[PDB]
Amino acid sequence: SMNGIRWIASYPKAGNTWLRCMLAAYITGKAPQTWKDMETVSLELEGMLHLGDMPPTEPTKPVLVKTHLKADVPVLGLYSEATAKVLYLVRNPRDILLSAMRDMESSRTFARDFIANEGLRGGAGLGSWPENVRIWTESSRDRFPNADVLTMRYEDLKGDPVARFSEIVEFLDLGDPVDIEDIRRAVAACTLERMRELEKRSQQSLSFLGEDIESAYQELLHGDSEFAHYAKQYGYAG
Amino acid sequence: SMNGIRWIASYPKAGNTWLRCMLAAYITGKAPQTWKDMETVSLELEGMLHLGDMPPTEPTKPVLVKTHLKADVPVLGLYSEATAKVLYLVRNPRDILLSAMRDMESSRTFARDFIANEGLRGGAGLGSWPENVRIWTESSRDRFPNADVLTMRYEDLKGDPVARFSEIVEFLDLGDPVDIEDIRRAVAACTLERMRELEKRSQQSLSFLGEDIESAYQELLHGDSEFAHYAKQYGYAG
Repeated sequence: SMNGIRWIASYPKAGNTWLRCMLAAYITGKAPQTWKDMETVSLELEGMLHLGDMPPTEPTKPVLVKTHLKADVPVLGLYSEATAKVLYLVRNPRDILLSAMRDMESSRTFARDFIANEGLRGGAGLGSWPENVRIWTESSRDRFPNADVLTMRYEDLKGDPVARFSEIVEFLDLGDPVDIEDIRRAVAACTLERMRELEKRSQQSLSFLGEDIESAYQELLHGDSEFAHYAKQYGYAG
Repeated sequence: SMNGIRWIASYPKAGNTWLRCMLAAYITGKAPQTWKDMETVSLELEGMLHLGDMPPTEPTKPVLVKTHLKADVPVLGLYSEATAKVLYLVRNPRDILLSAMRDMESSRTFARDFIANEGLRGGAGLGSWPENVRIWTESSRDRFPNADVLTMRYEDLKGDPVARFSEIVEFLDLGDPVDIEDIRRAVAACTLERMRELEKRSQQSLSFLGEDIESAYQELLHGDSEFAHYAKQYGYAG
């Protein structure tokens, strides 16, 4: 559709933020200097809800909302009809794990938790990694019957940002035709250093944790679990 | 009404929890041992929303929900028709301030913040103290046109728990007639020590901060501010 909700959905640390920076820069025309800047272009569902706020259930315009919640949580139900687009980002779960921790004893325990849970524990509306990936990539067209769905790997976005981001922008159908030079500008606006300034201005293998831990991950990764199923599917496992 | 939402609303630390313990014990028949126990009897709106969950917009039974959000936040709007009762607890703002901090430099700054904000900063859907008190005690019958409203001081509940809590239980209209002996049991189930075990098992004047700070509070308290208006109204000021 043209009017309606665009979900930028993903498991935490799956590239969501970086994308929100690029979307902010592409649309506003200027590179975000703080997080507030990004809020101009896209909302955080969890943030809104934290304040008893929520996105428009009947939107007169395109609306970009980020969330990490599973698509089946009761709140998302409210937007069954109003949702026009679903963008889902996937990232290598290992990279999510490492990312989340950022004191060996402290980390290992965390790492252990992650492996035992196949993800993060917010909590239950977040689901495990495979849970979140499955629901969004497979059940979205059910939960949002007016929506087009697009799934992308963080890694792929990262390897060809101009190509992939233009695809994303095009998919989102924001009303104007995509201009590639804007795309490049937007990619450049959210460089690693830039993302670093954002953090600042707003304030491998698992071997180091121990081979015992790498081992445990590898078992999960190649085992018979749902986690192992979706990892393999997105080229994160053998 | 009989079916529908019962809000247990208040500013944070205004007695809400203690009441939820008594309600849990009155209803289940046993003293809560953890917080999960209380969730049996009453829900936390913020908690649910945190998980993308939410209370029933069309409830087939009486439903007790706690919240600290202002009654006018967009999310509460969803329950305009379904709300049957509003219980609002008020507490002495000074006691809320002290309560919230629980390292002089650390506290003073906090205290200062509080005074400058007339309350807490979650954030904006929480509103300042006077904001929260005003909206709930005055605008409730507007926002929930099928609801009866009852406001009570934490202090009064504390001074005559059996009398006040029976009033509360009666007001809530949970379906069964109030039995006083149950009331006493429920009060006894949530003694100070008991409340202490709950914390554990689940894991004055502002002079000490400095006379400069007490002074600042006193100015707020007797000044011309909304804060000062509602304080005076509930007997917390001169």
